[PDB]
Amino acid sequence: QMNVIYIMSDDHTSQAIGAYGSRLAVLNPTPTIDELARDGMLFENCFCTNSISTPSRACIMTGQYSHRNKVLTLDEVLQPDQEYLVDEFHNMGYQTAMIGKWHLGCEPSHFDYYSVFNGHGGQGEYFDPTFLTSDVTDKKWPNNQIKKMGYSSDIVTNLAIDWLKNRRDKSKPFFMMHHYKAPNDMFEYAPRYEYYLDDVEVPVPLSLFDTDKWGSEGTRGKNDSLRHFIGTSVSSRHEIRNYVMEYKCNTGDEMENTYLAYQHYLKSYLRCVKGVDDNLKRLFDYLKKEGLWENTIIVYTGDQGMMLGEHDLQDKRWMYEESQRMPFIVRDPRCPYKGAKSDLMINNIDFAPTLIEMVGGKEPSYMDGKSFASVFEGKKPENWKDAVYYRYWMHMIHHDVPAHIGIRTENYKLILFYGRHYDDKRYGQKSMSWLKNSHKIVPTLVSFELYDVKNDPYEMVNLADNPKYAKVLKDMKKKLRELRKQVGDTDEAYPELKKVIDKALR
Ligand SMILES: O=S(=O)(O)OC[C@@H]1O[C@@H](O[C@H]2[C@@H](O)[C@@H](CO)O[C@@H](O[C@H]3[C@@H](O)[C@H](O)[C@H](O[C@@H]4[C@@H](O)[C@H](O)O[C@H](CO)[C@@H]4O)O[C@H]3COS(=O)(=O)O)[C@@H]2O)[C@@H](O)[C@H](O)[C@@H]1O
Ligand code: NA
Repeated sequence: QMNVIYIMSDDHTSQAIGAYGSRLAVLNPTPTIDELARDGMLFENCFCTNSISTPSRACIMTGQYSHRNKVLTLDEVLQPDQEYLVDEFHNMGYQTAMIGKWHLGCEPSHFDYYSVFNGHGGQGEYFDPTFLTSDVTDKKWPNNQIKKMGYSSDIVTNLAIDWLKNRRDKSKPFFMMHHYKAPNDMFEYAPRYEYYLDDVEVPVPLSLFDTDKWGSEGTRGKNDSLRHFIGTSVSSRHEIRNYVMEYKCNTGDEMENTYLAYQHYLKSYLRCVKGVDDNLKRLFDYLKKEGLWENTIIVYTGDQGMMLGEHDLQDKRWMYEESQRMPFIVRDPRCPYKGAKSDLMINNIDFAPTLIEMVGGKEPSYMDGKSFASVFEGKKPENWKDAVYYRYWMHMIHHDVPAHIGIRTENYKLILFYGRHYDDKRYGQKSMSWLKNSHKIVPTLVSFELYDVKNDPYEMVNLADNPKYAKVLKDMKKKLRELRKQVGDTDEAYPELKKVIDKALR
């Protein structure tokens, strides 16, 4: 029976992995992960269904869409009763371990062992983190706390290794979720990486300085009336929260300021990536010397992508390619296609069924996702989807990103910005509640964006208003509407949203 280690890093986006060949690949940002890929399978078209941490982690644990599992935003929590992935591995006879960032709000009580970040509401701290652990038994969760000194990524690795070495019943297979809190948003990298990339310019995306054909009234207002209101930015564009502000650039030329903020942003981020890649080398070295390399399935992914200055955007939440796509790599020592790529359209909701089937189980029938385990034996799964659904619910909060739904096929992406919050109490409250002068949560404009992702992979050119694409628009609207129905995301419980979205979809 196969062991499993599911490795997931916070906000580690596909641009920031060498094997995915972005403009950043020339920097060799992840040699260890690229090596994993060279001896594994790399998935080109893996998409988050809702790109923030807690909802994506709920989708992963439950195999269900946000609207089914009900963890819509960062404001909602999982129930322990919903820890279905770990329940399914328990039921197959595995010992189970949860290591690192949990961020699901409830106790990981369905695990045999856990040791998870508790500080700053589940995000944990980059230095001297505290953890909650099933080993502290004289206190009840969430007060069963320990503290460790030093850099968080190194400690996370140490927790996994210590469990493997001293705690696991070596007579049983194990299933472990190993979640790094880096690189995250903070980007508080370890001091040993201080001069990593000091002498190199990070490739800059053209879209950081040119957004001429991108977006729509839903993301910019009419004639850019909302250009300083929607979408936190790298440049000074966003009037409340941007990296020119945060990094205090003041050269006298705003374009220069944007450039320097991009450079600091990216260098800090990539130093955090480098910490994770180095720690992965430690982990894999241990697994190999312990005799576990050839009987352990290894997954490496990130909970969602992240905008690294593309279109002068930051963070995630958007359904734009860099935020929607998750890097996803699987090394199954049994799989013979080593260093292979798969273009299958998959979602984070498909992770649990696939893993379960990979070890001999059956894809759970109460899950929304399905198992593509057959790809590792060289067969496309039966009747598999050729398009993915996306919905971001958390209207405006934190980063002034409007709520939207969307469909992405192999050729086109259609986004519908509906600009509403599902809890109308929120209207009028601050989007960024720690800021005296925050914008307020208000309804934004309704609009469509259409991208040819085959010919315009960087989503530079919104096509929705080009008469040459009217039929395409029509077809994609039909598909969006039908997909929304197939997945049961029809908004009966939120009639305001239902009215707006149904009207927009003709
Ligand atoms: O998807 S992720 O990868 O997890 O990234 C999401 C994240 O979202 C925003 O940051 C918020 C995020 O970390 C969230 C937890 O999921 O926590 C929010 O901060 C809250 C608390 O954790 C903080 O401690 C702080 O509140 C305390 C406050 O409770 C106390 O009264 O006083 C304290 C004094 O130090 C402090 O004010 O702030 C709250 C804010 O909560 S709220 O925004 O929901 O109303 C994080 O802000 C993004 O900003 C981030 O970039 C990232 O996208
Ligand atoms: Na994240």
